[PDB]
Amino acid sequence: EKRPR
Amino acid sequence: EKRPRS
Amino acid sequence: GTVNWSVEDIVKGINSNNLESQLQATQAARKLLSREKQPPIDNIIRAGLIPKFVSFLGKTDCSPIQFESAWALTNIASGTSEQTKAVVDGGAIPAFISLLASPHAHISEQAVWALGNIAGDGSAFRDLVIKHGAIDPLLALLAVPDLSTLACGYLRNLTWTLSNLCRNKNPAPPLDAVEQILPTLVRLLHHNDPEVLADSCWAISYLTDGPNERIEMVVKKGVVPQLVKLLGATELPIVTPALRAIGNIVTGTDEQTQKVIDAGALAVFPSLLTNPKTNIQKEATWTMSNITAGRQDQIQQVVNHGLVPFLVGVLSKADFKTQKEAAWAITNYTSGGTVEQIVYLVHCGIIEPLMNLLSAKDTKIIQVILDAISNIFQAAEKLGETEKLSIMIEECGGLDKIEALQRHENESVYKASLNLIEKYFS
Repeated sequence: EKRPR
Repeated sequence: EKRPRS
Repeated sequence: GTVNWSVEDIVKGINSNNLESQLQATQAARKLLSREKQPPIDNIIRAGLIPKFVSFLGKTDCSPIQFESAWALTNIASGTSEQTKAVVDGGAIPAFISLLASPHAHISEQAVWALGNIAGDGSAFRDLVIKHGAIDPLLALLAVPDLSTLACGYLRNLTWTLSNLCRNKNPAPPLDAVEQILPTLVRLLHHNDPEVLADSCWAISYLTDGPNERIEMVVKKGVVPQLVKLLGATELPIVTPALRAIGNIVTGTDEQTQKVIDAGALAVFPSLLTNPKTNIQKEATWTMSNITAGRQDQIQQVVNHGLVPFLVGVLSKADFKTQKEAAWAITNYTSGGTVEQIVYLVHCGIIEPLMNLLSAKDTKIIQVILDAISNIFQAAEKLGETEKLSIMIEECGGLDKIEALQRHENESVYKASLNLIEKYFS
């Protein structure tokens, strides 16, 4: 899945 | 960020 | 004669109740606070001078003492949080906002600068500056048909202060303030000055560093194409915040990610993924990993743009933190991709640099890589070609790595490494 910073 | 005026 | 005063002399002049003696002492304070080597900020504070400086901001009859006290307070506010707090505690915020309406450009600019330092301290002072009503008079200073008629340094200071009003999280800026500021940010994003462009990009990068609703407010203003154009700039101070903003946007929905792709961003990534600046390569690879976590048609555009060999490149040689983002990009690719896309990935040479990174003493990248191997084997099962992949992994020394990892210390490293050997190497 997406990984925020 | 902060900036002084020199 | 205002060069190198003592703090004691400055106090004496300011307490004289002679406006001109006060003006000269304040200028002497400004020159003290303007020196590179350790300006005596704390001694000025402890002398009790901040309330007097703040009071001088309201002397509309003596514009020079307004300027000198504004400058002195700006440099105090540029220090530590405790030093900024001393300025705020002296009542400076409403006094600086009133100075935004000064007819003297050099005075209103100093007020812009000071509020930028105060707002840039943190979300509390940022929101306090907003509650005192700073946004309307700030944006009013930019209500001209053509920004090029404004003094360059003046415009750069306004942009920087607006970016500090967009800065910081927990909490993010008020939604109403962001909507009020955004149309001016979009205009500054199209200005021709490299420093205005950099700070505009920074502001956008702050606004997109949040949940999808925050990202959506920015994307709906139609700035992604301009961000992509700035991605291709030659100035590193512009590329860095532009790339951070683009990377933030692709942490959102697949539809928001599609806007980045539709704007042509992938065509810049050959350069970004080989950029000599380590931070650019890391950010670009991180951005790629969030694009390979999208839909299969988005993985396909990564393929069509020829970016898989560049991912093989960064996995093969890069700063370790970049290689870690490359591993994530591969695992996301193999988790969401079709069989054909995963086959293409192996054909481009992903296996050997994947195996080489199992020597890394970072337990998370090991799990990431082991996951990707599992995902690749799963696509090989659907082709009945798990044997040839097992030979590939053995031929490059990966099998020796994977079974060294069954003696590993961290749990799911050894569980996953046994499962691989039990199932494909046994």
